[PDB]
Amino acid sequence: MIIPVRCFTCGKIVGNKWEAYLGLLQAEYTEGDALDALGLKRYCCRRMLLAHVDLIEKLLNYAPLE
Amino acid sequence: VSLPEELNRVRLSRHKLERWCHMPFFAKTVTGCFVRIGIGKPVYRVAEITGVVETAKVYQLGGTRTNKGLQLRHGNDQRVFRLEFVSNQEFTESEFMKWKEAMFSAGMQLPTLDEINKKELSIKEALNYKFNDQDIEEIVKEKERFRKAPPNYAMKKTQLLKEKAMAEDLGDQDKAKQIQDQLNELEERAEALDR
Amino acid sequence: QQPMIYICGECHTENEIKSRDPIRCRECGYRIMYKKRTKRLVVFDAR
Ligand SMILES: [Zn+2]
Ligand SMILES: [Zn+2]
Repeated sequence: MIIPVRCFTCGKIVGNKWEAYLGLLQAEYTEGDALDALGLKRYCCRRMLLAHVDLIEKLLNYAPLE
Repeated sequence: VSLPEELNRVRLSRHKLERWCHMPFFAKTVTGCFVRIGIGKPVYRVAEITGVVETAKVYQLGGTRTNKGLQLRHGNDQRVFRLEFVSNQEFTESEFMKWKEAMFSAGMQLPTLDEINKKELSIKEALNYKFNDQDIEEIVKEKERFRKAPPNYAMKKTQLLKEKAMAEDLGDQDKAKQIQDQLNELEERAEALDR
Repeated sequence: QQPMIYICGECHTENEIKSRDPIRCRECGYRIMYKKRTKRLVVFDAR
């Protein structure tokens, strides 16, 4: 529902990289290049950004008030 | 009645009036108490609550909003007032003496102490009044009368209601008005979502 | 002196509901309303 804070297997902080990864994908980069541009060497930490689903948006659509 | 402390007991502050904006018997429980209406520089004048009136101007008072007036009178000078100008300050000695002098000049006999004693209980008993009767319907109707509909979560419900009314109504002008209102509501919702 | 404040369903407006009273919002009028969080010492361990 939200990007984790750390890679389950490794432990490297990955939570602070979701917005950057999205920006890099948006401008021109491709995933395979954006991932190493952020500095994710081990394939264990890449699954965090590739596989992660972003449901928090759908959750925010149900605004309590206004 | 010659003391200010006893006279402040029935003073209707600005925080208490917010809980009876639509309660019935407003002309019975309110009529009799005194308020510190602000005239405007820091001088205040106490006036008697003769009755209740309704102004054509709609104003918001903090969270809620009411357009009802208050026909007050200070000895002989009377005019329309509003519930927003009332202050929460208690009757000072100077204002108490000014009110006593105004009453004596106007010839209105000062209300007896027992009168205030038996009237102050009216607000107390009305506050804890159980809403078992069919008053909530009138309260909600009055609130929605001035309170605009789109706010805030009823956008989809309002749109569905408008569509249903338009479909039911076979008139052309009513159908066009309903369609226009629905389109405006949809556009406003789209704008809010984009923002 | 706690009148058991509630939260309207769609208005998301507070209401004062006491015992032996109908469950409705002060405005509009709906039949759903949730409670407000407790005031107790809700303490978690970030474990
Ligand atoms: Zn990893
Ligand atoms: Zn209601």
